[PDB]
Amino acid sequence: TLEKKVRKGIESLITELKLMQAVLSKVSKVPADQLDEGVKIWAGNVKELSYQMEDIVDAFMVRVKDLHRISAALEEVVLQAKQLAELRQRYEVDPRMMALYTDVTELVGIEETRDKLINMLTEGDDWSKHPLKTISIVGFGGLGKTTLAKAAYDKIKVQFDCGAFVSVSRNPEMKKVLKDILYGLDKVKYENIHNAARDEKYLIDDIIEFLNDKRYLIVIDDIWNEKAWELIKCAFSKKSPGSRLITTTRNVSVSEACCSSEDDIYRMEPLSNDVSRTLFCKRIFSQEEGCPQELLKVSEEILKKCGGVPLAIITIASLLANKGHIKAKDEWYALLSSIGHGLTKNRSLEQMKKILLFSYYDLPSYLKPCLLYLSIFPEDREIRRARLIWRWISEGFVYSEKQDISLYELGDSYFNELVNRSMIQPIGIDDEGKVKACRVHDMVLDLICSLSSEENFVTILDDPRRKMPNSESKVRRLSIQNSKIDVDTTRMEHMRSVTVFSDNVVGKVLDISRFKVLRVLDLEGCHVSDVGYVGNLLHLRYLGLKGTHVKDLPMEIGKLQFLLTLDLRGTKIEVLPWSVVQLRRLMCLYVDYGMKLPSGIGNLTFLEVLDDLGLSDVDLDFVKELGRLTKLRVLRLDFHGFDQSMGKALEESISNMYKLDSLDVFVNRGLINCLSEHWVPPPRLCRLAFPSKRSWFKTLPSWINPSSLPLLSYLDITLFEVRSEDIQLLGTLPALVYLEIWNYSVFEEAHEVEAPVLSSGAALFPCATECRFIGIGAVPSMFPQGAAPRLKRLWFTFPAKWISSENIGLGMRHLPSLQRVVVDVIS
Amino acid sequence: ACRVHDMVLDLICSLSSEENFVTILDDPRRKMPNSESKVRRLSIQNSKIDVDTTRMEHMRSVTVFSDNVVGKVLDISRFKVLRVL
Ligand SMILES: Nc1ncnc2c1ncn2[C@@H]1O[C@H](COP(=O)(O)OP(=O)(O)OP(=O)(O)O)[C@@H](O)[C@H]1O
Repeated sequence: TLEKKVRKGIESLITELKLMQAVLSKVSKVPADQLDEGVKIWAGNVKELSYQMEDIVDAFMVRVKDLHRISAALEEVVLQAKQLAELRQRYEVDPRMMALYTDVTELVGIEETRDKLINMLTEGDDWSKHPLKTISIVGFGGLGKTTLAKAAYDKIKVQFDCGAFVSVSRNPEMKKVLKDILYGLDKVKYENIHNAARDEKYLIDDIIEFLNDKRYLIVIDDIWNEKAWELIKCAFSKKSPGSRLITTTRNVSVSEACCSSEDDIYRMEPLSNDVSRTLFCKRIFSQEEGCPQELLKVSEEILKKCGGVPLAIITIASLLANKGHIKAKDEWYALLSSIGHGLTKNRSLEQMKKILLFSYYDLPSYLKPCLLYLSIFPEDREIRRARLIWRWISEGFVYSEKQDISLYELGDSYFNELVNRSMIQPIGIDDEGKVKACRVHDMVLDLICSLSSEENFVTILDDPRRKMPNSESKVRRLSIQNSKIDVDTTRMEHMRSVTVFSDNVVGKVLDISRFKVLRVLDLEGCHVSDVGYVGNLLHLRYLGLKGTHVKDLPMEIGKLQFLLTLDLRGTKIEVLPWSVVQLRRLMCLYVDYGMKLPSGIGNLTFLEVLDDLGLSDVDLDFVKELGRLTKLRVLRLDFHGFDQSMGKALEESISNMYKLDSLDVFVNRGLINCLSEHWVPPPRLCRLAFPSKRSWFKTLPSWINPSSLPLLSYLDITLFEVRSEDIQLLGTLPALVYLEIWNYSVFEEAHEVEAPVLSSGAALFPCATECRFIGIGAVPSMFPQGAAPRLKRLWFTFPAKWISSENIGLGMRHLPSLQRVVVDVIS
Repeated sequence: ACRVHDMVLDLICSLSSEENFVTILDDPRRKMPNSESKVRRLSIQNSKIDVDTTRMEHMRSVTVFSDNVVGKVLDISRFKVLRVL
């Protein structure tokens, strides 16, 4: 009766939201320069309305007395929708092109990189019969990728018969690009080629016929969306030895679409600190950098933030010298402090923010929110990608309608797409075999931070800014920072997410239970233990509590039916409440082994990754429950006290799952009496690690064969003895990028390290970048250099008794960078 | 009789399943629409477990392909409107 109308209004509401997101995605494509300002006001309002409507829908869906308030909110939200509708109806050249015409004798540091590039493509010009090859140059924003190409072009030009410098935009017109290529080749025969409009085809044929029996060196720069370039490639398809191509792009994933070989892809790096200092002083100062002596420290600090981008340095140098160091120690501090909050809103600096925002506008949808989510975290720190992915999934930015996806691999794809688009620097490798953490450039950071503050996406509280937007009623995301002063909490009822960064101001001054709705709650790095009110929260999806001094967890947490993640690492809790099996949806569960897991985990069927499961004092039904839930991807094992046929039971129980890709078992000073040689492994595995070293295997497992688990790229294996046939058996494994084997008997007993011999096969190492051998003598002369084309490091034991022997006749340079190696020699 | 190319077939299958023209129950798929309310045409196939018939009241047509699961799990008589059977 009463509920029927609200149920039949919810679908109308969701359809309305779909149209609203459609139009919002449409308007956000064009840059805010060709967009009339009235439409911008309207779009902002429609965004706020979308927030309100989606909050209503989520409230209803989680809740189902509340029907009365929900219905009232429904009709009034319909009221604002209509009112805004009639209120709206009532009223109705490339910045980086000029940089190309810059003086040659102003570039600093071009010659070394330019000479390296010329000899890495012109090395075959001597005996100019090598087939044509292409060189891609990859970078982000402005790192002279275009300038360097022109510097190389202007030097080696007299030794080719043709040549053209042609550019491609974000959305090229293919006819224009090909006409430009034609016009540059000969300006006399094809003088008015831009007037003639034949088709995409006949002019490609014109190029092909014109490029008969010549060496050209055509350079094509700023290629986005490789689908564009695969049309140009058909212009260069006839064999033409002695001719080459140069390609530049800000998208690394389109470079392997070129030249088909990693050796030709030219990653290029920022300037060094010395060269950056020289360029910075050359623009501002007259002739000597030692004259001021008092803003030198400010100079190096401000130079550190740019890092090595000739762009940021050039813009800062211009802005900081209006007329000979207009002022010192005050405006330089102003520019140091203005990074992060407001430096972008300035003068003659906009000419470089367009060049940066090209990338951001190039993104598809569903990636703009993910990129903007970076504005939450502080300036200079590493962000763990797992935290990003889980926060994204809980926020709602990751979804699809394909049902063959787990929703986490999708987030990883989004992260990788952001990485390859040259917007995040990935560093480190975590235990999952993927990127550990990530960081963003400062000017990209403050740029997107201002862009987010332009709408109500994110609210940031800093001492340098000390500004709080005029409308406190409508705030969704809040990120508290070192500011522990303005902690107002009055008028945030619909509060989307909240986080605290290394601040004791949490708890004592700020209250959380006031927030009726709250999607995520991130609090890692605090030292507060009063969390018992989470039962009152109902829509909470993320609960991060890593290293938070929380003593105990409230029992009534089982009501939190909608939940996704639960991080409890680094805490002092030791027991989990029993009402955790009542909870239904989870995908990750970060629990240290010191904690005790109550029985009933078989209820949690949706689990996708479980970390550091401590198996101590467990009975068999609980052991076999683990194979019931067939959705885990990553699992971690450590134990000390059930080494029985219980081990065999769970050893065959793990095979019941088929979604695994990484595993590891931890046990100290013990043989692995769990794995039997007769057991099929999961069809998918990637890591299969074994962190403990005081444990061992009697023999190498037989089930590790090239037949099964052929996708391995990680071993971390240890065993008691060693046989010269195990290495040959292991080499036939397809990828095995990473290897690590330990000889327990050698480093525990008086065992003379023998020399295993590679009998069968020829190379056995198509790509094994890292190979580590402990307690095993691996001379570099297991095979000639054509065995492991990719091998950067090698570790082995070398007895001193083989120094006078003839079997260690090494000294040759193998194919990869096999020149920095130290061996622990034993007398 | 007539025969259809295989990839044209599944191409048509996706092109028709993007809207609610027809609905297919297959073991390799085990994929169902979240809008269990709006289903018009049913094509039951080798799948004989996911034979749900809760909320399909606007059923234009049904078909069964050499499956003994017909009837014993699914009821036809409840479909108030039916074009073809
Ligand atoms: N090594 C350098 N020394 C001095 N100035 C430089 C150097 N490299 C680039 N610049 C200046 O910085 C800007 C670099 O332009 P760049 O060639 O980076 O564009 P790009 O690499 O194609 O990047 P984008 O993706 O922005 O087009 C230009 O103003 C250029 O003159």
